Amino acid sequence: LNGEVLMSDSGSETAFREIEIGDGFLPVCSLGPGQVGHLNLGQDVSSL
Amino acid sequence: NFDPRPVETLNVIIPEKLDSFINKFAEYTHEKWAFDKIQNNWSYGENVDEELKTHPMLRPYKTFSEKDKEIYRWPIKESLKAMIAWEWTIEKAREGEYNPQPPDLSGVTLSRELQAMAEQLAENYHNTWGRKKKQELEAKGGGTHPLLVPYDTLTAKEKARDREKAQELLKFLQMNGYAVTRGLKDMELDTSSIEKRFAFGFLQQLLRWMDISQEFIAHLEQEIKFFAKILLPLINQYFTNHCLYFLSTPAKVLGHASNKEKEMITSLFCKLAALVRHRVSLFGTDAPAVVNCLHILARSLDARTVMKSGPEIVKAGLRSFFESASEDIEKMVENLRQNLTYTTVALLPVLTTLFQHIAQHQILDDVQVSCYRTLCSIYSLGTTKEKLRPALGECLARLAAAMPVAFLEPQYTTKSPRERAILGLPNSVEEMCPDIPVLDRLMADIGGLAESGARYTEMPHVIEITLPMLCSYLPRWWERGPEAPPPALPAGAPPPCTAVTSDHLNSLLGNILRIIVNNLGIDEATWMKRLAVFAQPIVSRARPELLHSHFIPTIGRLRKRAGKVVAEEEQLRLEAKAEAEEGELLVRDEFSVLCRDLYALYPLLIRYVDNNRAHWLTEPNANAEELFRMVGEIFIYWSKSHNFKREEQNFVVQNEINNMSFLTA
Repeated sequence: LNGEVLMSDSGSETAFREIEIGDGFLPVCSLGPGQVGHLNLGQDVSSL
Repeated sequence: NFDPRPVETLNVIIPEKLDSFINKFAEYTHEKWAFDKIQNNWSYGENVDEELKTHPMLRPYKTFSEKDKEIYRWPIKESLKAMIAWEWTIEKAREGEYNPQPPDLSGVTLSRELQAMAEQLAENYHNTWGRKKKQELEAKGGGTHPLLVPYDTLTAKEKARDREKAQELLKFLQMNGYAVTRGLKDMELDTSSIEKRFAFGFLQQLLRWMDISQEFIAHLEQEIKFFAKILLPLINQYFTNHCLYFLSTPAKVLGHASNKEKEMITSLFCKLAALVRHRVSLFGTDAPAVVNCLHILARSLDARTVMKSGPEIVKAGLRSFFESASEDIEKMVENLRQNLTYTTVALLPVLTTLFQHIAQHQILDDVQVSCYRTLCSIYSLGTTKEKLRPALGECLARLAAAMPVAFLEPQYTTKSPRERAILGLPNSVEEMCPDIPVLDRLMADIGGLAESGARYTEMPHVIEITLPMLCSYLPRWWERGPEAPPPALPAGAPPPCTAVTSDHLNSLLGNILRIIVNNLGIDEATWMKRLAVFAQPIVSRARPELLHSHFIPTIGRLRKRAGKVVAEEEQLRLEAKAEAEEGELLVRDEFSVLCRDLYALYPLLIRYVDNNRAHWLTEPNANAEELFRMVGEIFIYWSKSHNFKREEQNFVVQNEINNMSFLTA
């Protein structure tokens, strides 16, 4: 979230249990009603 | 078990009015059946079958026989006769001798009392029908019993038939003014907030048996042991599992609990305190059970608001119990340097009670004077001499954190008029406490003591009572300081009583660092571990300017010590021998001691490593190079000794700790 890894209940670097590749991966974003978001995919050093 | 009373049914004589009524009812039923038959177009036929839909019934009933008339003479009259014979609730209606629309009745809500009466009537009808069915089965000989179905889980056929009968009765009782209702109850208290749950009745009944048990406390001069063995684990597991529903008031649930739950909890606390007192050795067999129950109640001591609606009641009992505890503490501190077992090896749960509960924002003069009296009693001839010190420190930290005003310096705001008008202690701080000085003098004395840099020795009466107290005191009022930005206008509007700044935090950090580096590892030193455990957030408001002086000498000394011990171990061992084995086990013990001290000292330095890593991410300096060199040196020293790893694993196993303090969160 902000310079810190989000801690889980277990207390370690929790992942999604070795996701099989299958076809590949792709960044997916969602948005609810009445919400404003900014998707910064990153094209330059100043973007990050 | 259930023995019904058989009321006479055939011995009575039917009156003329009842005969006229049943004749009219039979005529109406025949007319309705004829109307239904002519509406559904049931034609005649030469035989009765189902594939032709033929049933000849449109004929007068005066020419029929008694056998055919008996099956229809009493279709509903049996239930009415049973109701008028069993229940003696006969109403007094009468003395003896162009296209309107139907109204809407489902729009309005259904009364709880009416629904309860309807459910009771349905249950009575079902039970009585089952009674006729059992009687008929017994008369016919018996056999299978497929009707053994609970009323709450009845079959669909019965759940439709009873509803059809109820709606038929409702539509037939609309006229002639028929209405039967026998009940007197209110749903605003019995099934709304308090008595709706079974918890209130459980609390009342357990209070009843507790009072019954207390009625013969002085009987020793069977039943109580069995009662305790039944109730204590059950109530303990009830508190352990079911504890979220009693967190706060039902208006802010999720936690539905009124003042009755808090009153019951306080009564349970008073009852267990009473059982602890009086006789102790008699109840020594259940002493671990009593201690566990006290721990569970302390961990579940919600302590909801009571004085807002109830006039204290239990407040006087709590004050008396606290006064008795203070008197007992004074007695021990006087005679040391029936309740001996409880006051020696069972006061730790008492000092631990509600220690971690009331610690956030979420507090009275009586508690303040009680903790002042206990502190004065402990400080009076408390030296020399019990294994009673972490509990005292926890109680001191809890009493300090839960303070309406500043309890260290008089610079009260919410004082009571009885402190000046009634015979009591003065409202001042320095005069009331002869051994607690002002905050400035106390911090100056602490800094002077820390500046000495003496050895550890034992001295278990100054550091372990002073350092945890200030370490739990300063962060609590750091956010309420006159210089710190308050989160509200009312906080800054009132005159502040405390005075904490960055220099006090720097002095605290320097004193802690000095007391850690002064404790040389040659034996067991649990004081540093206790101090580190009792105050985890001591770096929440750190000042990162003296980082070189804090860390470079310490890491240099640590690396030098590790190098010299590993070199000495290699030189003494070299080969394998009995003397080499003795030296190896001595070095292993030294490594275990150093590892325990390091386990004590990690959380602060790890938090500071996270902090200054964030600072270097924002703005770097010339510290990462030497930090990385130190990390590499210590980890290669650790990796170049398998015996060190084995000793560390053995110490971790023998510690029996989950090491959950590193993740914090």
